[PDB]
Amino acid sequence: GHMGNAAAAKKGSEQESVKEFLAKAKEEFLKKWESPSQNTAQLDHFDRIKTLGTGSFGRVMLVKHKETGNHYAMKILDKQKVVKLKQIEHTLNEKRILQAVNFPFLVKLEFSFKDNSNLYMVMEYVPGGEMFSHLRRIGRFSEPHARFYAAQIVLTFEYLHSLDLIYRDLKPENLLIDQQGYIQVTDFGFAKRVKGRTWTLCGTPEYLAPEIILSKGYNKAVDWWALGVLIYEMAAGYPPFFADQPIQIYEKIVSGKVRFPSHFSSDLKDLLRNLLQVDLTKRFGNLKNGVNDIKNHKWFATTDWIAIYQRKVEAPFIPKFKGPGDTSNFDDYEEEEIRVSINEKCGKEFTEF
Amino acid sequence: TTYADFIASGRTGRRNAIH
Ligand SMILES: N[C@@H]1CCN(Cc2cccc(-c3ccc4c(O)nccc4c3)c2)C1
Ligand SMILES: [Cl-]
Repeated sequence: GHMGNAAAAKKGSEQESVKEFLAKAKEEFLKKWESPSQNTAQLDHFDRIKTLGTGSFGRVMLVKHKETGNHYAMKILDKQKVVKLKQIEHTLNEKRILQAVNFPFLVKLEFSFKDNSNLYMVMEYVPGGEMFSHLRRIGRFSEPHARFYAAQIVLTFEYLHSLDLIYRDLKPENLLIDQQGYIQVTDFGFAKRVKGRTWTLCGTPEYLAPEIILSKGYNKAVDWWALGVLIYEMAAGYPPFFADQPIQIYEKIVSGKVRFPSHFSSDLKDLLRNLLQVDLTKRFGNLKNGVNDIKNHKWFATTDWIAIYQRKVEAPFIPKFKGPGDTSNFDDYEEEEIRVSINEKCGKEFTEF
Repeated sequence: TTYADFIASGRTGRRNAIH
């Protein structure tokens, strides 16, 4: 067989230990999911420094907590805009997930609160910036560098899926790099509790699984497809399926054809053909062996999964960092004042926040 | 080349979700 006795025993034991970890983690998650945290700070506790990113509902700002001097990333959402854009459930769900999960590669929610106008989620500040920026700048990541990041996503999805959470928005734009060079997954706006199937068309065109495009009921396997897209894009510098317009991207995704750069190793191409598998009965992460088909693949043979989890592996890349409030790994955005109104705008809708 | 085709797509910047 592929393993002698010692290696087979060690692998079996490791896999049973994962099961034991996940059972405890699910019990802890369910306690917090049923009793969420609320109203742990207020706006005048922080100085607002600089906008780090923007979205349709609001912005993320670097803030400094006055009493402690600690920096955080504050997501500000305008309640009226959230309602106008039909995002009430997603916004409440994102906060509920963030306060209930706990994993070393998932960004932590440190405080949350609301006022007349806005919702506020104060998260750890992740100072290395977006993987997207580093990838476009460097061009591509070497296979060991891509693998280091991929391993963190594998573990994070193994965790989330054990909780029956599907993530649904993996892409470099949503992965931040911390001061030690490890990933922080951000943005749970599309994540959903799904033990069976779900049907919403959501995600980003290049990262959509075929079954989403084809309007089928789908499951956690869409995240394993997206991992394939991510690994490909990290290692190539461009994603496997692209075109001028989304419809042409979708035709390529559903085709069952994918082409690889000549510098991809055979092990990498094998992994990617098994992740980017249109046929759900054949896609890695969706078979009887579950996540183990991925973790035990030859491309990951050098990966020490526990060492990655414990953050004891030396990162391939440490972002530039001048000090606690350095924002040099984020872009510059036009700044706009935050206006709190005498509207209790949309109080009923956001009672649970 | 494939890279040139990627540049030609115009989708080299940050990509929005469908929402
Ligand atoms: N899913 C879309 C991708 C971009 N995202 C909004 C955005 C754009 C750019 C940067 C950030 C950002 C920046 C810093 C953060 C940080 O330091 N911690 C948590 C979340 C953060 C989020 C947020 C929403
Ligand atoms: Cl069904």
